[PDB]
Amino acid sequence: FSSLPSYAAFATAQEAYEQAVANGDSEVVLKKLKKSLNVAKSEFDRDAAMQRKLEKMADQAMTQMYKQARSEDKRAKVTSAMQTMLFTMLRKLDNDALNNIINNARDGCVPLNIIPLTTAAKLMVVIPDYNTYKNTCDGTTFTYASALWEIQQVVDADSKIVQLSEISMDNSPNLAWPLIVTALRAN
Amino acid sequence: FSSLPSYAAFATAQEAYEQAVANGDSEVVLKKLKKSLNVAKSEFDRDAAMQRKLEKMADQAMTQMYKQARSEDKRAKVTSAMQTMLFTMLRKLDNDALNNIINNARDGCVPLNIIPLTTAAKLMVVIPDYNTYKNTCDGTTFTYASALWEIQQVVDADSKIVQLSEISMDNSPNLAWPLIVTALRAN
Amino acid sequence: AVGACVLCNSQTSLRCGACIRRPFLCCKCCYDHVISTSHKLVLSVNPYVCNAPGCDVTDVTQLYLGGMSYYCKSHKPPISFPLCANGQVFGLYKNTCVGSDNVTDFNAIATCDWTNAGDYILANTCTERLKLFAAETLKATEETFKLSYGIATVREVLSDRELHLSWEVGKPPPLNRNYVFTGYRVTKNSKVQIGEYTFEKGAVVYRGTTTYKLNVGDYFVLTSHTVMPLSAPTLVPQEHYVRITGLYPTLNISDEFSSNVANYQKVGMQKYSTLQGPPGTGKSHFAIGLAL
Amino acid sequence: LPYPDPSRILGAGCFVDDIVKTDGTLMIERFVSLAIDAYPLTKHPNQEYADVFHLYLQYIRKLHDELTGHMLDMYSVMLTNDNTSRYWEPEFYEAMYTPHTVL
Amino acid sequence: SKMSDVKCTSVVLLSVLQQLRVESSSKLWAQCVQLHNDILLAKDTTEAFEKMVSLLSVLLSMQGAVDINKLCEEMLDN
RNA sequence: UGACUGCUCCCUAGCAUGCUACUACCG
RNA sequence: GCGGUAGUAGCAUGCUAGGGAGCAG
Ligand SMILES: [Zn+2]
Ligand SMILES: [Zn+2]
Ligand SMILES: [Zn+2]
Repeated sequence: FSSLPSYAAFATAQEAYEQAVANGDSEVVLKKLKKSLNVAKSEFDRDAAMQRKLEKMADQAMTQMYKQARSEDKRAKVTSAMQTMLFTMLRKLDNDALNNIINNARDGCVPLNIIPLTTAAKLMVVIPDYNTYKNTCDGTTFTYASALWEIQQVVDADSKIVQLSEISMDNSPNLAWPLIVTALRAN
Repeated sequence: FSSLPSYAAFATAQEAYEQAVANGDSEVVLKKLKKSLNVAKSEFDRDAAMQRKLEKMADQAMTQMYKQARSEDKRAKVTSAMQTMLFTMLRKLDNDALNNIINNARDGCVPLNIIPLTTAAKLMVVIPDYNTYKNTCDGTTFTYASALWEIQQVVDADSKIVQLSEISMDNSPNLAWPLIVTALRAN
Repeated sequence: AVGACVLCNSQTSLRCGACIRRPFLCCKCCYDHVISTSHKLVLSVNPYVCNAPGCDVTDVTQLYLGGMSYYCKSHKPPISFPLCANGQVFGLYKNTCVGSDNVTDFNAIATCDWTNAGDYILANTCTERLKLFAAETLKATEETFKLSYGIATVREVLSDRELHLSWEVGKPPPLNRNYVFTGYRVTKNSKVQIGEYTFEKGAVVYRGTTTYKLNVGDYFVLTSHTVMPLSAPTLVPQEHYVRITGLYPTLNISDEFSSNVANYQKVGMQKYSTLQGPPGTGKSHFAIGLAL
Repeated sequence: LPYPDPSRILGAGCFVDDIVKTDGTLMIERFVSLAIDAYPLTKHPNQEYADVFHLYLQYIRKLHDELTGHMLDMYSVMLTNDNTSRYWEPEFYEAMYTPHTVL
Repeated sequence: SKMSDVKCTSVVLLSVLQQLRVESSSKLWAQCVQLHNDILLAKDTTEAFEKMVSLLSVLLSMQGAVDINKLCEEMLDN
């Protein structure tokens, strides 16, 4: 309140009225002793009820503008994370076996369900039981999707390496059974 | 209440306006005094309501604090507590099978698998000492989990097939006593 | 987080923020430790900080607790009470507080380098638990200063017994390898087993304690754990036991020692004992004696 | 009036998700929102159903005596029971099934 | 009564067994989940006290993990 | 790891209205 | 004697936001 431009009048009117109490004041000067700090006090309160509103308004943009900054800084951290993805899932397209089906296409459009089926290098087979295993993945090589795949690893549900000799007809009760066979393309 | 700095105004003015009717005076003096009582009374019924709100407010922040500190000691001690809960609850059930496999597995006779409920139901426990064997099983009969099993094979530490006739507080000090007894359920 | 102010034996929940171990101080230690010593930071179940976008006034100085959080002066949502007022700091246990008459404990030990003679001599006239805390603060200051040192590395593999090592440039480097350097290695981005190496001689001659396989770029730096709080005194009051009851003495007695039965009976009727023994003063063969 | 299955309201106070209701004093609002659902069981002709509501009003009071008695023996704090007694009285919940909506 | 005290001790028995990382063997966690889901659906206190022996024996066959002696001399069954 | 909707209880901050006393100028 | 005007404190209502929790499909 030490810089409000209505402190001078209030201060002076207080001094004139209050400080001059000991001195004999007649009933005519008493009006000046009374109706001089009055009105001035009203105006000061008016000069303080507007300052309090300007302060709050001000401290509602120095908070709503930190939030406009925060979000743009964030908008630049996700815009650079999707970019770092769509350029890492691209360096992975064996562009000899992929430009060989987009080319044999009538216009260059192909179904998406035949891209991993004809242009992939690895196969993952998930097998529930032993009966399913001998009709799908018997031996070290097997044919699927008009191709030939050679087994490379057989992990299990626990993710521990199984060998192709632990898989018997009677040792089967001793394996975590969802078995995951990883195979590579041949030729 | 008391002890508030603004309290020596609702005491002097309260005492004055008070005594003022016995001695008495003009209506002017009475009005003057009342317009000092109310002028320095609002100052009391304002500084003893703000406090009235701070005194209860304080006792809330210092209660959320008590909750954020008991709920972090209730979560950091989960392990130690649920094991105590379980054994306080296992004593109250007063079962017979449950109170056997617990006493047996405190002196040493723990199992090596799940206790099966079928009729073949092979079992494997580890008798640590001769007294535990003498109390539990006599002959070819074994009592465990309030059920009777028939011993089908006894095995010392490595693969030492003990015959039931040579384990008798005698030949007994000469072996590796953590045995692995195999049995099958009865009926 | 409800520890204990053992500067008063008071049970509290605060702790000095910018302090060595961040120990538990009551409402009467953490009141005067902050005003004189500049530790304008206290840590509670939640840190005493501003709670409004961007604020950087974090000093439990005149911070006011209102609206379920600690606001500040500069921007004023005051409508509340200050955190530090009436010879106390706000927090749990604000009523059950005792106080300390030795004000300048932190004022003397939390600012110095934990090496002055005066600190040590006034420490050796303290109680058992305050000195336990002083020893834990000595271990903690050693470990804190353990991460303000240099790091070794090898970027070029050379022939055996002739390598080169640079430590650092322009910083204040002697160390009696007392505890030797076992860092861990790096090849491209992950950690690789290296083992433990010993550097004594030192182009620069290298000795070998055990066979290893140097790789390119292997770093060496020491990581040390933090000493956990303990719950037991160091010394014990003197209290002679009732008798030697509860023991199993043996019929046979040694005869090459002429001071064996007397000391056996003494330890039988004595509780705790300390001596000043040079090497070879009973540590060699008397342990077997009391064993048999 | 609609009323639930008693085994659903009883079994919702016994089985939860930690720190939730493995300590009732840290959340007494869970049991005021479960006694609102159990209120119209007080009108049931079966007296084993009408007891599920009086069991929830007796536990909310237990969880309040503890809370205002656990912050008086470890921290010298004294809570005032003014405007807390409404949650173990069967008139705060009766007003949720009567017309002339409020709030 | 007695069927509600067994149905609450098998909820605390598969939480002790889930905090000991028995979830990392999916050949034994698949039996413990079947002995706990079956006790909760039981309708006799003679065929739920026998799946509580199989389920409890999983904890007593896990050696070091649970200190049985300390936990039984802790103001409990002696 | 934790979807889309709807209803509802409790606590805190802000805005306007509704009967009063206090101020002060004005009638 | 009364009315209007501008601040200040105090008690309830509705609405707009944030936070925690409960139920239903
Ligand atoms: Zn400090
Ligand atoms: Zn203290
Ligand atoms: Zn702020």
